[PDB]
Amino acid sequence: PTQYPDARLSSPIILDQCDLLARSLGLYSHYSHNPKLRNCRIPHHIYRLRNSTALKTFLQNCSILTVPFHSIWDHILTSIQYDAINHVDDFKYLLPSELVKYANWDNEFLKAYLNKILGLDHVFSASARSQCEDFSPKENPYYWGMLLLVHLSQLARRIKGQRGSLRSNWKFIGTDLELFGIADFVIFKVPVKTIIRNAVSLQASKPGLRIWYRDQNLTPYLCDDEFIVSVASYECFIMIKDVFIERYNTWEICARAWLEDSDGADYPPLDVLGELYNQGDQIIAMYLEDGFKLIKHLEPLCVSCIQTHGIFTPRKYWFQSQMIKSYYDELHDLNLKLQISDNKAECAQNFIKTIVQAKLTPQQYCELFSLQKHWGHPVLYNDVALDKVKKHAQSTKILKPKVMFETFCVFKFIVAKNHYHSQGSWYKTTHDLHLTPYLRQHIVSNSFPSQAEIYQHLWEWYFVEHEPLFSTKIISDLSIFIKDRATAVNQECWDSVFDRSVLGYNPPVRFSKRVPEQFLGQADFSLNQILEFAEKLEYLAPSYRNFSFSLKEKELNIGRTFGKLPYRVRNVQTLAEALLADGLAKAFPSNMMVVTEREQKEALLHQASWHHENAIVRGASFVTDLEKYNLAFRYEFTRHFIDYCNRCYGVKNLFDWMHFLIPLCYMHVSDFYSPPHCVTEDNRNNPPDCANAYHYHLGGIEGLQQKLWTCISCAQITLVELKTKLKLKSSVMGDNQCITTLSLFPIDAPNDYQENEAELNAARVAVELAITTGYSGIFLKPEETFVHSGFIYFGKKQYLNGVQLPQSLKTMARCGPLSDSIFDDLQGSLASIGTSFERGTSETRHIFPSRWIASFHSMLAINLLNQNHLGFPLGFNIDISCFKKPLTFSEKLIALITPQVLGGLSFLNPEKLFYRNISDPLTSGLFQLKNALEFLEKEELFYILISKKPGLADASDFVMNPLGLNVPGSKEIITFLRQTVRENITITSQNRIINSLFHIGSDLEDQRVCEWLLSSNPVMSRFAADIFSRTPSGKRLQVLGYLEGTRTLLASGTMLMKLRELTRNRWKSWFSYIDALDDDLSESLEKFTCTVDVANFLRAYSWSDVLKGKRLIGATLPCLLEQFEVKWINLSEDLREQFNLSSLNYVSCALDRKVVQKHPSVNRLAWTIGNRAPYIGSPPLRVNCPSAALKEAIEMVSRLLWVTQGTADREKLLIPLLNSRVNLDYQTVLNFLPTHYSGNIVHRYNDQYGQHSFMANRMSNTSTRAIISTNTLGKYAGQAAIDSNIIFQNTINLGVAVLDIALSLAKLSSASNVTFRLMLNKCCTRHVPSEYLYFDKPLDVDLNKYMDNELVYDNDPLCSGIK
Amino acid sequence: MGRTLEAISKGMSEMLAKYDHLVISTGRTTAPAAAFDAYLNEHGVPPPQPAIFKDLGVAQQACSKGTMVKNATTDAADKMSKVLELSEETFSKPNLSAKDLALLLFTHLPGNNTPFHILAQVLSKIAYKSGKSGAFLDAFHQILSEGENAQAALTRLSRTFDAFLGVVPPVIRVKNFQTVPRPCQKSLRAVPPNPTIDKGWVCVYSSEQGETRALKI
Amino acid sequence: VLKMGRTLEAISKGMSEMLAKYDHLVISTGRTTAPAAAFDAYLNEHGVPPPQPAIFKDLGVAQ
Amino acid sequence: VLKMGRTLEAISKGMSEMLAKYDHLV
Amino acid sequence: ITPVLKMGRTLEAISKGMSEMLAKYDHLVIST
Ligand SMILES: [Zn+2]
Repeated sequence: PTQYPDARLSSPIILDQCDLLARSLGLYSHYSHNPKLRNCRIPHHIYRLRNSTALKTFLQNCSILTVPFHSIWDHILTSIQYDAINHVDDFKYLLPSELVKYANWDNEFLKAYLNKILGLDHVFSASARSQCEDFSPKENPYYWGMLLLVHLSQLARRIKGQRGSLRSNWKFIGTDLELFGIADFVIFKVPVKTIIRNAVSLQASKPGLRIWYRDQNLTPYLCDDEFIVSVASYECFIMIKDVFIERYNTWEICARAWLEDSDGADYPPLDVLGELYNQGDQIIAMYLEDGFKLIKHLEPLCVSCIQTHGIFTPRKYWFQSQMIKSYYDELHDLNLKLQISDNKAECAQNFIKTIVQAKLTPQQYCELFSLQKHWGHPVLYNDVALDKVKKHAQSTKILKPKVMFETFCVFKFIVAKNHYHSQGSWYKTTHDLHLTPYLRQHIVSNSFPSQAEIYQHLWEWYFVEHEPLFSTKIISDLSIFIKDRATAVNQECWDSVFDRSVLGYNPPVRFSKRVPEQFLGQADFSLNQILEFAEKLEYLAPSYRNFSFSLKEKELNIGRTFGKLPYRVRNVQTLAEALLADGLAKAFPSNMMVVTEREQKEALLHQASWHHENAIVRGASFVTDLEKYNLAFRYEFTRHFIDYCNRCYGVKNLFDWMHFLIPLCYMHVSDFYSPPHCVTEDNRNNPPDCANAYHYHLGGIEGLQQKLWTCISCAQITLVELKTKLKLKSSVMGDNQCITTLSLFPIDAPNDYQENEAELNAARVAVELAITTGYSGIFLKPEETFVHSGFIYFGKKQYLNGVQLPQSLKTMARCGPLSDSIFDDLQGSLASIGTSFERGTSETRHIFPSRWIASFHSMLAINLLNQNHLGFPLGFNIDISCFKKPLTFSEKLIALITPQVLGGLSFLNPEKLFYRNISDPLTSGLFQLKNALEFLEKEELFYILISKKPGLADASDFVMNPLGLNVPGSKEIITFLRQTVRENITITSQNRIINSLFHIGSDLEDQRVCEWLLSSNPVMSRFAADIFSRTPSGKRLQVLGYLEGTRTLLASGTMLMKLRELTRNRWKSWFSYIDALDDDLSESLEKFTCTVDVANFLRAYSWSDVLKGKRLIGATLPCLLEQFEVKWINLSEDLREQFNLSSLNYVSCALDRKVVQKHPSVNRLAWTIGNRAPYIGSPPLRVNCPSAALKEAIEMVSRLLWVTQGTADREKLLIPLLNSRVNLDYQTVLNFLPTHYSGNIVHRYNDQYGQHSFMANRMSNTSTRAIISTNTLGKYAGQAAIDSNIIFQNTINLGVAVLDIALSLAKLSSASNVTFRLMLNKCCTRHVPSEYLYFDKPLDVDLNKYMDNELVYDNDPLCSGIK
Repeated sequence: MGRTLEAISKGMSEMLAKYDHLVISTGRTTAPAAAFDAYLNEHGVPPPQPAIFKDLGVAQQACSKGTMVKNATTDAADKMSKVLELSEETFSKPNLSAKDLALLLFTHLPGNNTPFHILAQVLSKIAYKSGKSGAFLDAFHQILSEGENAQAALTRLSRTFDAFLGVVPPVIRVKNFQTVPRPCQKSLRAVPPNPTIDKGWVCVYSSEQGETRALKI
Repeated sequence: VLKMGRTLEAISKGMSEMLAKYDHLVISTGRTTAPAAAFDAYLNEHGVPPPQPAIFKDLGVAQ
Repeated sequence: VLKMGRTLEAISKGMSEMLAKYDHLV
Repeated sequence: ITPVLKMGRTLEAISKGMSEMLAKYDHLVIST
């Protein structure tokens, strides 16, 4: 009940078991390369499917032969696209016309809202072509197919979910392409004539079929039968559904953008999309799985076209040349492997030519880069996948001792230098001083040598030895073990992961496997006991010598593997990576880069100077791949780095686990239906090498020692920097590493000369790095490496000469009706849509095309779940069971308008176009609701919709949700299951840490602490939440959150009935507003006019039982869009025509006229950058290694001291809280508190300890041309400024966002300027007097019970340096 | 003797560090020279243990005495020598054959089997023979960056690029004039006295019966 | 003193020769390095060869 | 001149250890 | 004071170590 088949595709596509279905139906199929499957006995749960009568009539008049899945892929897509309109009666519900109607209404609403906010009428006009109801049905080629596959995919999820009944099936009959779904399989059925298509034979028409039938007269098997069949899995069908949804969203966004702008829109035109989509489909049909080798080239080709845009230098075309040459090489291989004539393979040439010959702008190429997964994914074979891994991990390397020696010495030097600049002194050396002369007179005088002289005396660092650093018995988090992970089984039972019938024998020993279920099963779990396990080399026992691979989900290569270890070896790996990430990986900056065109000139001159202004700095970068490093590491290279780490931590043998253990295992893939080719019963203990599996892996594996490998990479880059004497800055993404070389020029230098010389210097560095890594066994491949003066990857974004490029489609094309939540929750789906929308707007400049898609999918979720919910019987109609009559359009609309904080279903707040972090969601929600009801003309419903009956909530609910209301409808579904999860923990747990944390009387402690935190005379809920997060109750809640995402723990009939009743109750509360009313509350509310007064009254009334007559403070803050209004001071003459207009305290904003870079022209504001940076304007003791417990105790002491009065009795309130985390007495703690004694409690709490937004939710190019000045807002620029509602960090974000949104579509010039001001309004500003919280009673509960938990308690808080 | 003693102290310390690092790195199983040679001669492949060579060139030449056969050890050395050949003026520079160069030009042209496709084949072959393919590619790219299409670029390169001055068009053997591609039929002419590429004559079609047609672009 | 002059003249020649040779050395990796290290670490810690040591005999390390 | 003697003795110490390690190989 | 005499004695030991290492290099390193 809790878990269902996945809504979207997340698993590799494996088609081994299909071979077993075809053999039981009498058909022929050759998906697998494994010879075990040709003659094994069929597993019973598959062999029994041949008895279903529905499947036998579906297979009448079919041929004995079948075809693979992709050879049909082409015809499947075309047939569903053109035939889906004749089956509207199948999905008559889903009400398609109503989806379009709601989306159109939402765009009109948002246009009205933004016109009112920006202060200009008519900024946004009417292209009557996008606004008609018939636009999308008539002009989008994927509309009807997408709706049909949404319906069919829900049916398929239901059938797979049932455990196999032999009568549970679904089918779809079309003009072509009949479908049939049974337990795990889907069968596609197409007429033979549409595949032969006037050709000599079947192989003549589709040459890719020669792999299954080499050259055989197939006509005896195809004359008497009209149809042919392909067998596939449920994942193939889900992947098809995903492809239709992605293509529909992409086409709709592009079409609407091109009607909005029509001169330049940052999206590829529709001609290019139609061509690429058709040609990729044909390539896949013709070349089957391989086609992905050609299609995999779309991304590098887009990058190479972007790179050809700056000032001409021949090197700027080299990457593109390399890619084109690479593309045809692949083609030449494929054409000889399938014996394809040149005239047959025109689709491949058309694909490359369409990309190159389309002359798009850099923005359109950057968006087209995002269509990489719009053709589906390939079938994976574990033997093809492991041939590559085996070859790379067993090869022999040629290494040079001098290079290895020098990079090791640089490693030790980096560690020593970071220690000295951190603690102002040398660490305590224990080696003889005589051996190293240069370093001795720097040690005796306590000075550190300069960067310039380090290389000459580099060898002396080999002899340096010292005292241990980084004590081991403390790690910061200690909650990384609880988290979910996949593990392998122990070596006694390594066969148990395969099928008994495919194997051919019954394994003697049968095995649980999950990490959350095995962390709870381990009876002791010390942290010192893991250390002891590693130190004594206990793992080398025969029981722990198993390792198994598994393949990755959504990629286009032949298969990438991630590895799985036994449970206790996984603990050893986790502890080692955490120790390294806290202590020693801190000395290596792997993300030191920032984009150089956006950096200040003084900082560049200081950083790019070798030693220590009339100089010019120009940078150039190149990109290397870190993925290919893992298999190339050998022990001869890494012995020394590992040994030095062991010494630095005092431990011995801890960091050697991977190189000692991995070469002793048997490497294989744990696929349920593909055991190793050659394993038999007697052969089982020591099996031999075959195509699947092998012995003696000598390199690393993808994620086993990531921290150490990144540190070694940083050390070689520093060595190269010493050798070439050029300043370098390196940054690490998930996969790529970008290196920037900074070079200095005189003032009088031609621009062309600088461009050429900067690239030459970057190339010297690239050559030097290639040699340095080649002599370490790691080979950079110069063909996939480019050197450029403008192109960079910095965050997860791409920049060209400092101009950020859009990447909106990457996130907006995956928008859908359903997400992965519990029991198919409606809020889960709507919340997923809302978050994807807010990220999507941050990465583009067109607003309305994405907003239409988000609104469309929201209404679709409501309709689909109303009549096809998986948790109910097949046809159920939730609305009829609840309200005794179907819902109407107006009722669904009103639910989707009401904000979630008020108990509705609206997750697309327009204010999030300006900034993500909103100070107070209640006031902004009330502002939005009032505007929407004024647009809808139903202005009398405001006080009816906001005044709902309060529920029944305790004090703990109010502490967990400080800023919300007590309405039943705003509550999430997980809060109803948490109570069950906790119960299973007290039944199935043997872990001592968990049993001590969840002791017998923990519920009473939570209740008592929450009641006490709300017992101050003025109640402050933000303070209560901050404190509660750091007491042991907060830790208990965090651990609950980690363990929730599990099975048979959350799951454990009557559970189905509990969930069904909850769901019906939630639907009644969301979609009925006359049922929930307090006429008294509405009568009381109608008098107020400001939104702040309304929020205060609602919070007071909703929580009356908890508050007991006391008054609440520190929660209500004004909405910025209601506190400030935009007034336009000066607009140039060319913008007055476009905006269709004819002619004290404030913030002032203007547009900077000077432009630094631009791509392609100066005609749009988001195509250019400037000079400005408006965001930059806005402890006596300290321990070296503070644990998490000490950090949280310090925060609690700080907050509670700052809230109370000086003449109070502060110590007795602090002891009961502080005694539960650390062992310090009261007085010692104050020695670590920073400076205090300045602030105004109500106002200064929010800004001191609140969570703010540091920027506007727009692309970052506009901020570089904005001149914001907050000096003119009078007495608020600390007189009455520290004592007001205004937050002066948020007015800057608002000013940048208004400037960006207003000119998002305007056509700019060299003569255009803009200046306006944000004016303060009097209604919302309040004068909040300084007020203290008075606790009349200290906490009376024994919180001192956790001295045994190291997860909660710090027994010796200060054992590291006092510093 | 202070200087002649201090120099020896520093050099000895450095020598000590380097050779200590080496022995720890490959220790305790490395194959000495005599055992390495014996195993290689008797088996035909080097042992599965680490070994130390004097130079990279010595490693490239490690093969069985009786017959010269490449071995995993030799391959490792050849890969590394190709890396050492890199220079920083030609890092990631495209190396293109005459056939390869033609494919790139086709990718930039519109249509199919037009006169410009034949012109691209002819120009790429002539440029590669005279060793000026890299300069030819850079000139083409420059004209593209100025803002023109591939067709104007090819015409301008035929006129001005140095390798094509005073070069006679090649001769293509065909069965008849129906064999020439359909889009190129309209451009056929009669053979001029002294055809040359820089004046606009691409190639010469000679039929099976001695009839010659000249392609003009 | 003369014996010292001659010993120093021998030592300087030998040291310069060793450093010049070290500049050009190159090594190749093998598959017996990490297993040999693991075997030695286990004897140092416990005094006996590791359990199911047959694999180490196959690699030629257990000795 | 005392520093020279000490340095020489330190160098001799290291030579003995590093010679033992090489003695293991051959 | 013992150090000067010790230095005189040691140079002979250092010469012996250098001769032994020149000897070992000829057996370890492949030079065919
Ligand atoms: Zn107001």
